[PDB]
Amino acid sequence: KAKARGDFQKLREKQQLEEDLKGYLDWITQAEDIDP
Amino acid sequence: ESARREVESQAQQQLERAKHKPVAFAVRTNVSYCGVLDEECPVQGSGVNFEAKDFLHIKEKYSNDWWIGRLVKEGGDIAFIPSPQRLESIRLKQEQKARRSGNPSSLSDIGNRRSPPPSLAKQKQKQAEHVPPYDVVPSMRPVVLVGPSLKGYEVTDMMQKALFDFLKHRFDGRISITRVTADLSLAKRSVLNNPGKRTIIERSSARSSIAEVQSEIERIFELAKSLQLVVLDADTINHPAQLAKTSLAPIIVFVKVSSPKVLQRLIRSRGKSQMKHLTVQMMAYDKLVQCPPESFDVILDENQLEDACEHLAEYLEVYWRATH
Amino acid sequence: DAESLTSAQKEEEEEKERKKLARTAS
Repeated sequence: KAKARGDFQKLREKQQLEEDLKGYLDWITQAEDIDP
Repeated sequence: ESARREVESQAQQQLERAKHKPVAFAVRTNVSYCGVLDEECPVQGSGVNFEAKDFLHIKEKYSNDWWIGRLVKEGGDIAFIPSPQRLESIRLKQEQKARRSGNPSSLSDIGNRRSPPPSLAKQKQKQAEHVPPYDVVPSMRPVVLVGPSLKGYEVTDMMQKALFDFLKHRFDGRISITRVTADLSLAKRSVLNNPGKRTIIERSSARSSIAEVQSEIERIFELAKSLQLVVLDADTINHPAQLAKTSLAPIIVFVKVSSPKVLQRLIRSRGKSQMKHLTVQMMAYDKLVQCPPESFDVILDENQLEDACEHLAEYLEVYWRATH
Repeated sequence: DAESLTSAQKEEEEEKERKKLARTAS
């Protein structure tokens, strides 16, 4: 009865939003390290 | 008796001839029509049904009527492919196929006054969009790179360098880098009839930004003929269109942020000061993908530069094995 | 919740990765 409201979606969307951050940041982080 | 067999077999061993001879300026077929139905093309030219996409190259300057093609693939099958002027001519003859089409009032016109089509509905017109059906271009269509951002902005300055990064040490010999910054947003195939050549007649064109933004392909020929693509970053390479039909047909790789939620979540990487671009940064996605983008064949899309490495590298390597 | 999240998130792992051939083998 509580899965119909979509409360599971918020946690479901939280994992991917957190997962797709570290690789985005470290890619940005190491890009600065290669120097122009 | 076969007088052609002495010539066409000589022509057949003349088309590719020495094979190892480098193919010349490309001639890209764009109109689809049956090449097997009617037997033609000097050498009997049994080429497959013509179409767009296939990026062919001409080097056999035998006759203007039909040319030679080099489709991007290992071997580059050689067939007598119609000329840019002649391809629109082979499509011409089918205009009256369906009951004498055109100006004629064909409705129950069997009797007394008849109506054949005059020489007015054919290619005698349509000058505004008068474009050569074939696209002459050069070596290994360079691949263009577009992601949702403003080029020259925080996230780009670091990351936009890292898109090739490995490619500098990984993909060379086959590929090279020629970093240029210009405004390729004025001409696509043919718009201006008085292009850059004089700044002495007080023309408004010379007063505007022409010349350097015009002859990008002309100077890049020295590297385009070197069988190596172009890697560039400027202030105009930001979205589809314009470049989608510019002087170089694009292969687009998408450095996308995937979810718009992480677009704004990443947009503050080092604290704040997005003040150069905040709004235009969120619609930086919206100006390219909300409407059907119909592009970005190679979506460099993952939370990994290493997996985006394989996503980018796999396509180019196979696409470059073709010119071997 | 954890079991359903795993069975619904690791499921798309194949449908996203394995499609590496989908663009190529086509």
